[PDB]
Amino acid sequence: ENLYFQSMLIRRLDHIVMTVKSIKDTTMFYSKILGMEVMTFKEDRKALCFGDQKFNLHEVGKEFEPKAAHPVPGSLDICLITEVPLEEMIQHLKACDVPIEEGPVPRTGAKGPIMSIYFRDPDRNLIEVSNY
Amino acid sequence: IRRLDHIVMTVKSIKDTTMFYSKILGMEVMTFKEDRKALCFGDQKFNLHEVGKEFEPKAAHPVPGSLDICLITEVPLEEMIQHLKACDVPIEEGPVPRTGAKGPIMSIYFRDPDRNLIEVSNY
Repeated sequence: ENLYFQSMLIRRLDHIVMTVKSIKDTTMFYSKILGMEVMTFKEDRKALCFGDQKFNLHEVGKEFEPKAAHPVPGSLDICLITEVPLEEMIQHLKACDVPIEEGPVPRTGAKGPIMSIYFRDPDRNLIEVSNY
Repeated sequence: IRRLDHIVMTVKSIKDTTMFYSKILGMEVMTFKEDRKALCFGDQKFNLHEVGKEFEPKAAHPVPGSLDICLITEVPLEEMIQHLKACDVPIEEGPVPRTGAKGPIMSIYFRDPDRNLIEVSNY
């Protein structure tokens, strides 16, 4: 009954907690490479904002509770949609000397087929940047 | 303009994970590329892979239980709590006031089968 109700109620990701070796290195990378906004909250916390979502950052050895059972840097494999044409994103990554691991390639998005490029962040998380 | 589309979740058992997310959060179990499985919950999804089965490109460390995520629902948190209690899913924390990307949120926390931390919230 409640299973059925939840099946028809839309849900959305608000944020994810990313565990990193260095918050300084990660904030520098996401601000320069993807234009994410570096924000400070609760006086001692950092986040990367984009659109209506964010990444909360935890630094290895400085994690806040509660957290993932296994906070591991480099365990994330995420796909970000951008309205920026993928060709312009490729030009941007080449300019910033960020190697493109794969792409442009066709992939499956949540809402249908997407075009994607892949690259690594400082912790070797896999970042997929895509267009619908 | 940038938005999260999907995340890859590494799991011990696709059967256990799909049953949990379908029952507890009403996620749709979908099959794509003949054998691949995903959990669809709105405009986003979780792609699933069993431990050691995913091919490159993948995360440097595909680890079960490494996720710590927050999902917004329009379902009142009190109704969510009653659903988890009925399904015998322990609520680790909540309802508590927390910080969302767009402002304050009300949250509950619980573990999935791989002990990922799942925060379910309301704006």
